[PDB]
Amino acid sequence: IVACDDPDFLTSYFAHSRLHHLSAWKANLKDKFLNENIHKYTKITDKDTYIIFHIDFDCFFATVAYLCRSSSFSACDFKRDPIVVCHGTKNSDIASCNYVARSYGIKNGMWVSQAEKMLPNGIKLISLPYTFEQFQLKSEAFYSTLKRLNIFNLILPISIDEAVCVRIIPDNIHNTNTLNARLCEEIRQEIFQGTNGCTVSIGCSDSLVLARLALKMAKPNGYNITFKSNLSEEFWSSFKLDDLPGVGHSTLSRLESTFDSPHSLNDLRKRYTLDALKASVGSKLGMKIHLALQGQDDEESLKILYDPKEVLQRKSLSIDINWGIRFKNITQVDLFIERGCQYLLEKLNEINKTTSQITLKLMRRCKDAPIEPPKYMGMGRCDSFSRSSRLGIPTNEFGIIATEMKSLYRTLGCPPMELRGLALQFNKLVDVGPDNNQL
DNA sequence: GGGGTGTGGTAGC
DNA sequence: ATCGCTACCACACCCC
Ligand SMILES: [Mg+2]
Ligand SMILES: [N+]
Repeated sequence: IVACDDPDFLTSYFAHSRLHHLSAWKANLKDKFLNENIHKYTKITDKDTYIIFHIDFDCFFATVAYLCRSSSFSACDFKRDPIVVCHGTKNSDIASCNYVARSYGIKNGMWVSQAEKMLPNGIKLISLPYTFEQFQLKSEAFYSTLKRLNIFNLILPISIDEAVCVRIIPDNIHNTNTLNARLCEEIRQEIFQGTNGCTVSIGCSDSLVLARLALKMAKPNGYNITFKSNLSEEFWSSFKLDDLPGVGHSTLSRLESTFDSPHSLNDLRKRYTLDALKASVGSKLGMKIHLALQGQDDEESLKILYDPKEVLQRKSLSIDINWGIRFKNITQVDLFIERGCQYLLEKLNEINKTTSQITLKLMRRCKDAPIEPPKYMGMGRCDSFSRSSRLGIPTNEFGIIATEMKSLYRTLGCPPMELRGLALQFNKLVDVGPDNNQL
């Protein structure tokens, strides 16, 4: 065990945090896309009629953790047993579960304790450990396979296990469902072979949003082709409201109240007016949902096809540590902030940039919340606080940045013992050019 | 028209 | 035990 005041805490937490892995993996995939395309210009123009293939592993962590399980899980059966991937036993997140487990109602993000309560007596939950390096290896096979197929004009990384693949269709070619289904089965089989046993599902359509919905329809271990001209009540009746891209629990609640608790996209589709939509959830999100309910992408979503080099360019840099934060005095808080800045400046130097504005955010124990929350080392119920500084001259100097960060902390007046989480951000990044002569 | 701030929601497993 | 990250958009509200 390494406590938050140990010099090794950042390294050990990040080594264990699957959420840190997700964001870090997505950041390298973006960087890699940019480097592989420094001189290629493989982007989508208005001249292009395109097909979107949205590809995603099925229960990625659970699958890979199963396939690479240790000897003590040899007789474990991925098709018959309910499997979760998780660190602990009680208030530990279920990062991923297999479709057996989901058939009992278990869902990603549940705590293990919760999921156990849903099995019938005699059914035992299998808990596999994370296999992070293997998660990465299987992801590499994924993207390598996607490129080797030579069937896509643009391959966009969404995550470690997810990509949006664009195929341009010449006007002198008449695309058919049968060609599409066959591409889908090629991709599925090749990736199965290439990952030594992982399965992906695929949504295939003439919009991002439709391909996203098709993909959830395809799961598990299948594919679905639904083009705009195929839309139907049966399609929209298949989806819950937060199946819409951009609709999370909070948008959901607003939508449910405004619209009499729709229970499907078909329900919502028949009940809404764009203007009451905008009123309920906001103008831009409201227009995005309205567009989506026609199978259509909005302008914001289209940018990634039109100028992917720009969309995928990293614009800010930060760390968030809201677990294991237990400091007894301000000297230990200041040292942790210094370690944090050191870590960020390393990342910032890899990408050869400076920062001109930084932010510190913190979580503070709510006055009525227990000192030790239900989740071991959790942040629990907190109030958040944030404050930022413009630096003026962009910099990568530890002295300037760490000093300002610590000052930003003092500004927020959170007693060390009340502190439960910290975020350190470089919000505005500045390129470093060969000319550094300034007076 | 331009700018700024802090806060909040979402996405991946 | 247990590892509740991180980038980005949007918004509400403030200024000249
Ligand atoms: Mg959603
Ligand atoms: N999963």
